[PDB]
Amino acid sequence: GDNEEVKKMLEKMIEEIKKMLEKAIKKVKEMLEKMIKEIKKMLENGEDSEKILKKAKEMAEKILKMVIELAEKILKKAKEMAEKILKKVKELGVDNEEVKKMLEKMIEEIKKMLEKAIKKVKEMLEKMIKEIKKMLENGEDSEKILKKAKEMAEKILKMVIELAEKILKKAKEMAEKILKKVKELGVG
Repeated sequence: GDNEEVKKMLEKMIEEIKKMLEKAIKKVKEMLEKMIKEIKKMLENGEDSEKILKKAKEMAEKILKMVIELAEKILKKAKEMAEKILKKVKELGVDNEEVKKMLEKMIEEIKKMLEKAIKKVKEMLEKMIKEIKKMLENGEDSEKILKKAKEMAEKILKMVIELAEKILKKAKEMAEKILKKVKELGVG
């Protein structure tokens, strides 16, 4: 039936968000690893701070840009799927405002958390760079600097993971509410 179809559309939408979120985390991890690897190489060659920071700054900006792109695709794809669900639900009523508005909230929740992820990635990368600069200034050795860089990078990753999980949890709750309203459109 139509209710089961909508149920599965919602399941499919959230599964796709999940999959895209997993890929984003994987890409962010890999890029952070690369940044750290580059720092390690430079330290092993006794390079000066100025060279080390320039490269790190470049890497970080690249990470932020990719997080931005990835977030945009997630939101685009989510909106497309929500529109297809709204369209299916047109079979069940003329101008279904409550459903329409609930889908709108579902999308806005996703968006809000994605913007927060962008914001925290940006902020935290700035701080990682600042900390690197300070450690280079105060004569810390490679082991300490690398270890700290790894800790910082993992904190960024963990923040992205936490926000991804929140998105998924909220989207599922939402979907349950939406399905209930869709069911209420029907006779009995």
